[PDB]
Amino acid sequence: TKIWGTFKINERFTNDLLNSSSAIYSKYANGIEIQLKKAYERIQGFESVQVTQFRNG
Amino acid sequence: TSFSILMSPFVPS
Amino acid sequence: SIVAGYEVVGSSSASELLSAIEHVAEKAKTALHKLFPLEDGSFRVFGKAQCNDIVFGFGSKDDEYTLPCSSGYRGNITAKCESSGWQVIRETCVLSLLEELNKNFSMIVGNATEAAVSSFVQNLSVIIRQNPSTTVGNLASVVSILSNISSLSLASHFRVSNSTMEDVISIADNILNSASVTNWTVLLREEKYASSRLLETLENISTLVPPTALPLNFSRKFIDWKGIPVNKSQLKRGYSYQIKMCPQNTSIPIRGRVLIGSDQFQRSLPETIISMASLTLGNILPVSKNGNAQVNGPVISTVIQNYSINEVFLFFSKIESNLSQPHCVFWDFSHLQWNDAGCHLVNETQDIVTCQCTHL
Ligand SMILES: *[C@@H]1O[C@H](CO)[C@@H](O[C@@H]2O[C@H](CO)[C@@H](O[C@H]3O[C@H](CO[C@H]4O[C@H](CO)[C@@H](O)[C@H](O[C@H]5O[C@H](CO)[C@@H](O)[C@H](O)[C@@H]5O)[C@@H]4O)[C@@H](O)[C@H](O[C@H]4O[C@H](CO)[C@@H](O)[C@H](O)[C@@H]4O)[C@@H]3O)[C@H](O)[C@H]2NC(C)=O)[C@H](O)[C@H]1NC(C)=O
Ligand SMILES: *[C@@H]1O[C@H](CO)[C@@H](O)[C@H](O)[C@H]1NC(C)=O
Ligand SMILES: *[C@@H]1O[C@H](CO)[C@@H](O)[C@H](O)[C@H]1NC(C)=O
Ligand SMILES: *[C@@H]1O[C@H](CO)[C@@H](O)[C@H](O)[C@H]1NC(C)=O
Ligand SMILES: *[C@@H]1O[C@H](CO)[C@@H](O)[C@H](O)[C@H]1NC(C)=O
Ligand SMILES: *[C@@H]1O[C@H](CO)[C@@H](O)[C@H](O)[C@H]1NC(C)=O
Ligand SMILES: *[C@@H]1O[C@H](CO)[C@@H](O)[C@H](O)[C@H]1NC(C)=O
Ligand SMILES: *[C@@H]1O[C@H](CO)[C@@H](O)[C@H](O)[C@H]1NC(C)=O
Repeated sequence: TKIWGTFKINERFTNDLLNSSSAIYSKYANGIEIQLKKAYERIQGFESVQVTQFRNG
Repeated sequence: TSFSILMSPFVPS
Repeated sequence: SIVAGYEVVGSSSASELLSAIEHVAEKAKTALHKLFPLEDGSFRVFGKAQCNDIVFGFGSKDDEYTLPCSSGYRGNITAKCESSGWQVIRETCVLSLLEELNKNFSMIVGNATEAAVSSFVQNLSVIIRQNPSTTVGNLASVVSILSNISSLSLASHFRVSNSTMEDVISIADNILNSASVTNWTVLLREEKYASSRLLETLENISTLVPPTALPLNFSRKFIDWKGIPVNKSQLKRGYSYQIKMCPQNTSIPIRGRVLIGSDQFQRSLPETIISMASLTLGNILPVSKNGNAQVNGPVISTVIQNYSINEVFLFFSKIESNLSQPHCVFWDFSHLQWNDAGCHLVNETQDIVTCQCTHL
């Protein structure tokens, strides 16, 4: 079972967000996954949450 | 000019 | 600004896991707002990725993502999530060397020589031969550059040498690859005339090859090109032009023929009779969508300078089967559509369709 979610962060987009190996991608992915994990951990059946994409939208 | 043909599929009724 | 797309994997059902996330969505939103500034109303959770792709990503209906090009190419790729995946709407990815060559030309249009254009076309031929990826941005550029050369050589009465006409054909063969039709379809969504412009540029350039550089024959994989000089021989046999193209999806070769009787050469013979044919052109020359018709034959061209022909016979092989009602048409550059004014059907064999047009 996989559920999707998106949100907009009021900052400036950078092409390093399109590179998963970039430290800028790692800073945002870890920052988002940690807070979402702390919020979704008490949900029954929860397994993992992962940031998979970053866009200029 | 530049020539070719156009063909349509058979439609019953 | 920064759209963050993530996924939540769970062991419950799609409706139960969803409902559980929405009920703590404001507690996850308040945790993320303590690390990053979030836009109001941006937090949207959904359990169905209508479009999901490695190139772009996942998104909902009508979502549109614009991403940059890759290495060597300059521009952007735009796509909108529809019911059938990420449809690319605007792709402006142009090779740097192609764009760099396009930018040297802007300094040459002023003082241009016949030898300068020939070396430019040659530099163009090498760039496409070395990097054969016909991206939509390339297709739009090559069509543009070739048309700027054609219009420059026509407006200067330059002469296309026989090595230069070979380079144009090589360029044509590369961008007329059967693997370029999908990208050609994307280009026509924006520049609905680019395929017609390529055909008009090829035809205009062919008129500039002098009789001294003929006969000349360039039979490639996706385009054939034959040009001959005229002598008192045409008053006797007439003009004949045959092609045999073998695509991969048919074991039978797709044949085409132009027959001009010796009676049509009664007036003062012109100078050169240039003919050419291709199969990919049939798939990139747009047909009316309201009609269920389609190009089921090789696009055949024939150019004679300062000469009007009142009767030309054309023989077209049928590529696809189960199609009926053959319709002899020519490509109208003015109205940008197939047209049947002057062309009538003579006879249809189980294999080829015979046409007869009152104009060439
Ligand atoms: C019709 O258009 C499409 C795009 O709209 C054409 O696809 C383009 O093909 C280009 C060919 O050069 C390619 O250029 C770059 O390709 C290599 C790097 O790309 C990788 O990384 C990309 C991420 O930025 C990624 O998009 C790409 O492929 C992804 O997408 C496919 C499906 O499309 C997936 O199946 C893949 O798994 C992957 O996810 C690659 O992964 C790179 O090697 C190229 O090198 C150029 O520069 C070199 C010198 O630097 C030079 O030596 C060489 O000759 C090249 O010119 C180049 O940087 C585009 O990235 C690609 N477009 C997209 C969106 O991927 C398609 O080819 C065209 N149809 C044709 C030509 O028939
Ligand atoms: C991401 O950046 C690193 C920098 O060390 C680079 O090595 C890597 O190739 C980049 N990713 C891609 C897909 O090029
Ligand atoms: C378009 O490409 C340029 C580089 O060619 C890049 O700087 C820009 O961010 C891209 N635009 C988008 C919306 O990705
Ligand atoms: C001509 O074009 C090439 C690439 O095609 C590039 O070196 C530059 O744009 C030009 N070179 C010159 C004028 O030295
Ligand atoms: C390319 O540049 C000009 C024409 O664009 C030509 O005179 C020159 O010889 C070419 N050189 C190379 C290396 O392609
Ligand atoms: C070339 O001509 C076409 C129209 O004939 C135009 O679209 C284009 O801007 C011209 N110039 C260049 C540099 O492509
Ligand atoms: C070009 O070469 C062909 C041989 O393939 C020849 O028939 C033609 O006359 C040549 N044109 C000139 C004079 O450059
Ligand atoms: C078969 O290949 C030809 C290429 O010459 C193409 O025009 C045609 O659309 C193809 N037809 C099918 C059914 O694949």
